[PDB]
Amino acid sequence: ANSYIGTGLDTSLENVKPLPEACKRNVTEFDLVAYGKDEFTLSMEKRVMARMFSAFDVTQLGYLEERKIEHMCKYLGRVMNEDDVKQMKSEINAIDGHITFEKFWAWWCSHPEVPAKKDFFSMVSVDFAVPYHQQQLLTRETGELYTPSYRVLYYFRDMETGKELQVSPWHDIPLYVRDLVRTKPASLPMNRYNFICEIPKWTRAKFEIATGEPFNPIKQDIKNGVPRFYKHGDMMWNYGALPQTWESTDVVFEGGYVGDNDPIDAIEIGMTQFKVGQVGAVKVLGILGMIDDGQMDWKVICISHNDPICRFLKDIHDVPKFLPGCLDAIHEWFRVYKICQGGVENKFVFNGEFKDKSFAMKVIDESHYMWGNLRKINK
Amino acid sequence: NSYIGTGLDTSLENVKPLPEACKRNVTEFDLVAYGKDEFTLSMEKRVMARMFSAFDVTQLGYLEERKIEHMCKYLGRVMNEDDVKQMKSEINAIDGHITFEKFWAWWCSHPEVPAKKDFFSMVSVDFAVPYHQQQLLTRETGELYTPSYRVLYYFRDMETGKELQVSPWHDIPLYVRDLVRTKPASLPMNRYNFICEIPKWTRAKFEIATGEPFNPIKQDIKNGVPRFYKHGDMMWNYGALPQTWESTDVVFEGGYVGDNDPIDAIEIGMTQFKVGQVGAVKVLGILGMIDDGQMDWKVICISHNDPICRFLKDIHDVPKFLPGCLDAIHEWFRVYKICQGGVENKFVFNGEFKDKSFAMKVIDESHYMWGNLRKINK
Amino acid sequence: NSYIGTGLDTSLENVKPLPEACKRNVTEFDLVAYGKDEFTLSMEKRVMARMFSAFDVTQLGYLEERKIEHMCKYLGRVMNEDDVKQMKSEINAIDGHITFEKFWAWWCSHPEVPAKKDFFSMVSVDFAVPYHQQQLLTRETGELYTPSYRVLYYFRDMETGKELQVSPWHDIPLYVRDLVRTKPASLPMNRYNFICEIPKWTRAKFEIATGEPFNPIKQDIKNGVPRFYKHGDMMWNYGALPQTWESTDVVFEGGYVGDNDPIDAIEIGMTQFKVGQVGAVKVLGILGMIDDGQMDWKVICISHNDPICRFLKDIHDVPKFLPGCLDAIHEWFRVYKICQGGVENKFVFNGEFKDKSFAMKVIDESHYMWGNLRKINK
Amino acid sequence: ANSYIGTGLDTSLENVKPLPEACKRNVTEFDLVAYGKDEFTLSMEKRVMARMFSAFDVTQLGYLEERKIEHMCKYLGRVMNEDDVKQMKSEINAIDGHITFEKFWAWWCSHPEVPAKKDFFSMVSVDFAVPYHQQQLLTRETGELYTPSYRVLYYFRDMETGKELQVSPWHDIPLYVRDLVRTKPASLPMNRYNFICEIPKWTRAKFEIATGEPFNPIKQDIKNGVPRFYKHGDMMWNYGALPQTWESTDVVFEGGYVGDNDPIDAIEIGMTQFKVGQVGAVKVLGILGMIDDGQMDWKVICISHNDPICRFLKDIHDVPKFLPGCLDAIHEWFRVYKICQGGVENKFVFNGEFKDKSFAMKVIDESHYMWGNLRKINK
Ligand SMILES: CCCCn1cc[n+](CC(O)(P(=O)(O)O)P(=O)(O)O)c1
Ligand SMILES: CCCCn1cc[n+](CC(O)(P(=O)(O)O)P(=O)(O)O)c1
Ligand SMILES: CCCCn1cc[n+](CC(O)(P(=O)(O)O)P(=O)(O)O)c1
Ligand SMILES: CCCCn1cc[n+](CC(O)(P(=O)(O)O)P(=O)(O)O)c1
Ligand SMILES: [Mg+2]
Ligand SMILES: [Mg+2]
Ligand SMILES: [Mg+2]
Ligand SMILES: [Mg+2]
Repeated sequence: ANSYIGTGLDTSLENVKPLPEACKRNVTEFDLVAYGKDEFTLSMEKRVMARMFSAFDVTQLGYLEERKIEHMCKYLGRVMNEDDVKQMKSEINAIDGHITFEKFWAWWCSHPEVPAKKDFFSMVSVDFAVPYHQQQLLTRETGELYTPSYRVLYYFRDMETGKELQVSPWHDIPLYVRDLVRTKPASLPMNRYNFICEIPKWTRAKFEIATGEPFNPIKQDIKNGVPRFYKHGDMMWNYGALPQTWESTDVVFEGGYVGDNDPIDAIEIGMTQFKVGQVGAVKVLGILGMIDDGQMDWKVICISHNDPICRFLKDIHDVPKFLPGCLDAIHEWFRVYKICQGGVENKFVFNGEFKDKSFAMKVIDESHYMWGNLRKINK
Repeated sequence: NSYIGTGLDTSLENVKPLPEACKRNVTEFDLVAYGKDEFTLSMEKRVMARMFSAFDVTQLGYLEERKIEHMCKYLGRVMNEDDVKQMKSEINAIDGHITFEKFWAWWCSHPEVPAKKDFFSMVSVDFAVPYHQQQLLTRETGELYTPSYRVLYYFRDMETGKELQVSPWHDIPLYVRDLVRTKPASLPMNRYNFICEIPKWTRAKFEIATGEPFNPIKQDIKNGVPRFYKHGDMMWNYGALPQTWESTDVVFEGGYVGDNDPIDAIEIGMTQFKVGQVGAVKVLGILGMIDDGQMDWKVICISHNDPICRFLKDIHDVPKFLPGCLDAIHEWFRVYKICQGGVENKFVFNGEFKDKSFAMKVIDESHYMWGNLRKINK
Repeated sequence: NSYIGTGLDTSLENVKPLPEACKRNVTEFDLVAYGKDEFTLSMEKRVMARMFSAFDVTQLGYLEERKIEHMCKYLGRVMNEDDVKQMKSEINAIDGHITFEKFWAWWCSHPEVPAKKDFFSMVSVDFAVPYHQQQLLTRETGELYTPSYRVLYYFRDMETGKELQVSPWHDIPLYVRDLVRTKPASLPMNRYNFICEIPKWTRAKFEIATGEPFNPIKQDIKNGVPRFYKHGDMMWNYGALPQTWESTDVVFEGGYVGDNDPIDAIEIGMTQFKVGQVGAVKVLGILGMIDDGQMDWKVICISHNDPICRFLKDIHDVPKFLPGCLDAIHEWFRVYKICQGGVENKFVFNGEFKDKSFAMKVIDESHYMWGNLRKINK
Repeated sequence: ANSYIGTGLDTSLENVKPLPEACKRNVTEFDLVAYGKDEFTLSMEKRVMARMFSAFDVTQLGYLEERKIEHMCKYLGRVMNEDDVKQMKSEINAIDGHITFEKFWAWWCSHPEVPAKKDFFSMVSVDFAVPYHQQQLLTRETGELYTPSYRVLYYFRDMETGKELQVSPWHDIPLYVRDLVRTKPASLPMNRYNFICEIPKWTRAKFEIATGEPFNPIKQDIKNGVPRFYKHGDMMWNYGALPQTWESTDVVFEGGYVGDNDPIDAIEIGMTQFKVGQVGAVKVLGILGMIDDGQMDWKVICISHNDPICRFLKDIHDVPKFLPGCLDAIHEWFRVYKICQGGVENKFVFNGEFKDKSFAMKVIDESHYMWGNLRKINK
């Protein structure tokens, strides 16, 4: 389809006579039609109309029957109704039934058709919709910061009723951000999750999802009325959890390591700091399996979908390409952050390698699968 | 911040600042957070004493076992009955009144449970909204540059895996909405779906076949020959917003009737879409062109995936990042017919590109119109 | 634009608009540029006639062979002597006066030379500024976390290929300048070189050895043990601006003396530099911290290679794109000593980050100071 | 160097006794020093000071000579002068000359040295600078647009003297944008050129560098007083030339194709439109060899250094990755833009493949080499 215009059916390439308006200027007829002046029109359509007439006349005799002429006009985009068929057979003068191209072409060019009437619109849909009222997540701070009263609460504002409910950011904020109708490539896999930030980039004060309290707010880590802070240094990336997940203790991971009874941890390596309790969509890129006291303490490595570089980061191997030093720094921070308190370096499975996204994603599901049961056992 | 607080209501004055701070001339806050040391049992105590005084508003010198209770809950303690009775028993305050020293001494002797914390609040707002996320698909069929070429649309159930054919126009949603929206409440909603009919840098005409079933995208062929913009190539992705209809039974700015088509949008981003390709866009503005005496709106939107989409908030940021773009879109639409013996096209609002709010509103009425067109014909 | 113009001075009124335009109800401009046709010999003529009338200010009805000359040059013609005499001869206007018709007729008969256009104006401003672009290099030597580890700097002649060792501090330029600046005159110059001493996410101390020859970068080792920020890790690239010196023989805002070091800059971009790594930055602001009673400025700059550098114009755009950043830089500098039994550091201008202009000025005086320090010691 | 602190010289790994403060907490001494509290200090330095004393005492006897003690203190960063050497030998009580570590350490810890005096600063440079006055390029429009008077002129404003001169954008604007001292990787090759835009993105009006006129301004293409415009459509990318280049006719390229007597053409595929005559730095990515009337008419494919994606575009193969459709569109535009006027498709060498950057760059040099001679032959 780069030489000459065709029929759109099945034919040979050899015997079709190339528009005489093309051979003359030695330019294919495709180039002539698309990029030439409009003089390769009515006279140009003629030959493309003659070759298509030859394409329905397979028993190449020199004419079609009033039955073929019919679909061909359906083929060429024309809305042939009964009131226009008889008109056709009436106009077309062939008392024997046979119609020659010359006769057909002349008739065609003399009846663009009746565009009037009522221009029809097919309403055929598959009507697939949902009642679900999109909810707006809201986060309100209350209490005084760096004291046992400060909390971060979560709410849904019905974007239809405008009514508000308090939710658990752990149970009610979707782990998977899905789209009713996904328009991104079929070929490109789904990688969009919600991330709840607990410890903001560049800070060292401890906060956590209160798994004990109702609606699981975000509270600060406070022992005997004094707030707690990481002493090794500040968290240099947003650090929080992926909601709707649970590292169950009743379970064994990568050898003989039990979960830590916590929602899975995530580290957001983007350049933008989140506020305590802030939720945002992330892209999972890998996972670091650390052991926290014989417990399997993973760390999902994700990047905010809103980061300048998220698009160039496909898997865990590109992080060193665009964010050199990041992983080794992330590794090292976690490996040694307890030593300043008089503990010892933490250990890792997989020889501390940052396992890729597919590995990370499976881990996330299992974590999600366990949260699901915890929902039913406790209900 | 100066000194550890109780989180309640008091006077700044007489609070005696930890002696380990004054000594060092550092605030208590600085000390606690940035000092490499662990607040000694003796330093917690003073902080704990001051907490007890904040619960003792009537400054009596003790609390009633009911307050010691709230206070213990304040400080994070899981106080059940077997715990409450336990405390009341250890303290042995026959009159009900508990003094700090007695409290402290009890507390320092009972760091409580470790595993009984197995308790996990399950209270949720059980918003069970299951459904089957569908995956849009598109298959080419027929031969290109011929009356047979079509572009079909389907939904793949991302659960059952079953596939059904749909209409790009009636079935692909106009508003890309999230079951739970996590983007800030302050940031208004701006994510619509766009159906590319004619690709950036191309001039071959295509279109959502409103008359055919399922409305595939077919090519513009008249008398067996495909049609092409002769003026030049579209320089941006040109398509439509699904689920919208500019009705003819209606009049828009200037007493101009609609053109019986889904509304047109132009996508200014750098990446070229492929014929029939769908994607999420941000609506920026709108240009009112008069096509054959009818109202032919043109939404100006950018793909949410463009390196600059984020830096474009309304129609006035286009010339800051894409200078020459708006001018060029207008001029191309103002003269693309003259090369075929036609005249300059006219526009409403003196050819200025109205802002996104105005744009969105028009898209809405266009969506409402579509919706009605469904009722009438069903 | 309405109708083809002469590029000179006339009245809009009586100009008779090409008949081929009026016919079509399209401007002449629209027609000429967007009409697919070639302006017929007959259409050029009217345009050419109107040009001749614009040279005929005294509206006489002819021009003198000296004007026909300029006019021919206006219209792009290369009119030399063998050409001038040729024209005067063809026209044969014995009295010197040439009428349009005669002119046109001559013109249409002499499209002139084709290859004689071999003439190429070579007139330049011969600004022959040859030199040897050097390529900075850096070689590690010695063992890391020991008194031997150094980082040396060299220039590779990008012509002769010869390599000489240099001082990162005296030889790497402070201002990255272009022999010929092509960035708009309106956009002021903001490109300085930065020498990373301590990498983003690291806490091991390094420093440009001002006392040693060539000033390599050496590690901070006291009594055989390397030194480390105990407070936390630097969270941004921390280094210095070469060719600057905060002199002690000077007093800055608040009667604070300099600290006898090259000025410090912090690089807020996402990418971590490697120890001793140099790069171009954009200066955004400046933070006056008092270090040991001396003035310890800290330039806030971003690598010119950061995805957001372009969207950061002054110190107030930092919180829009890197929210929490300025706050955090200040707090880290305000307390990094307390963890070692020290006190909060103080700042000038009430700890606000002054803007780039203020910053640049300080860097200048710092550059001037350095320059003087070269004279005194040489 | 991840276990324990070393001497920085040459020794064995086995016999060195690991700090007793380390074995106790089972944390390497490297982790102890860097991430532990400061109690692993004076007592910690002691052993690292004892092992380094053992490193200078190669004939392991139990002491050094007043000559070794000397360089070691030079090694440990101390500025040992004569007035501090005698002090040393005077303090250190060893009338025999031999000095035991215990004696050395005790002396050390009792004399941090004389930081007073005059803190010295090495001024040793290689002083390599240039007199050249950075010039500011300026472009002034004059004349009336779409008439034979409009021109775009170029000027240099001395950024020292503030004096201004008129220049040729063809001869005087550097082809190579070089940096006096290049700080970008040695490993990463130089790819920075100046590009002069003649035809702005999204327009169809013709403009060109007047190779005939003095100072070679930018003028519009005007034949018989009417301006000329591409009739095939608008230029959809900024189209112009690379200054300081010349496709010589006295030369043959890729077979039997002669240059076109023009400064080499470049196509800027960035998302931002340049103004007529606007100059800017670009990154060369490839080259398309088109034949314009038997002449070798190249087209350099470059991207503005200021484009959001320039950094992710390394060579010609990534253009389809990030800017899909671009090259085929660029190819096609050029292949057929003359047909609307009644000409025929243009041909290409290399089977129309877009040759990579290294190929493109060599072509650019040759082009630059030819411009250079044209400078001398004509001078
Ligand atoms: C049973 C005694 C353990 C209580 N405890 C207090 C603080 N930490 C550290 C953590 O809580 P973990 O590393 O998750 O154990 P974090 O997440 O580092 O703040 C442990
Ligand atoms: C008489 C000359 C009209 C020829 N013709 C054929 C197709 N169109 C293009 C449109 O269908 P219309 O110009 O608006 O009707 P669209 O808005 O470009 O999709 C015009
Ligand atoms: C008495 C405790 C001081 C110990 N000490 C050793 C090194 N420094 C860090 C500095 O050298 P300084 O604190 O400014 O002199 P810099 O500004 O961080 O490079 C401090
Ligand atoms: C000798 C007769 C040729 C004169 N002529 C006028 C216009 N063109 C086209 C170009 O000038 P070319 O393709 O460079 O030859 P352009 O760069 O397409 O505008 C040719
Ligand atoms: Mg804890
Ligand atoms: Mg029409
Ligand atoms: Mg100090
Ligand atoms: Mg020409």
